[PDB]
Amino acid sequence: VPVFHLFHKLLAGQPLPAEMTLAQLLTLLYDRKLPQGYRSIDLTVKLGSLLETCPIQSPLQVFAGMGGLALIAER
Amino acid sequence: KQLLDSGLPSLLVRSLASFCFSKMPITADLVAPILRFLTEVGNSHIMKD
Repeated sequence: VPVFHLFHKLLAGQPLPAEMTLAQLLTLLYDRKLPQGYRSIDLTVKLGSLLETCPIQSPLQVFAGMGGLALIAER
Repeated sequence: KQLLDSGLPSLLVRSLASFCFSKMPITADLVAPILRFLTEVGNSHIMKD
């Protein structure tokens, strides 16, 4: 099929779904013991269920995790 | 790996803290270039750690 499937070195043999967002991909890679805060994501394009993975914690959630937003309304 | 072992980033970050409370002396005209140096070298996850 003349379509493009994206791959990753760590998730070898499993083409990624086209509907996945990048946050889920970061979650999957960090599950695969990829070093934290890596500079890039090395995907490979090759011609021709994981959507449930939780998106990674954005900085706002981390700030709101320890009730940081409570101080915001105080000022 | 050997950039941090030379102690230059550690030498810099101490000078940043010394200047902020207002050895290599730092003027206000040099803080931004070395902050940009820290940001640029920070692409590697080793620096982020």
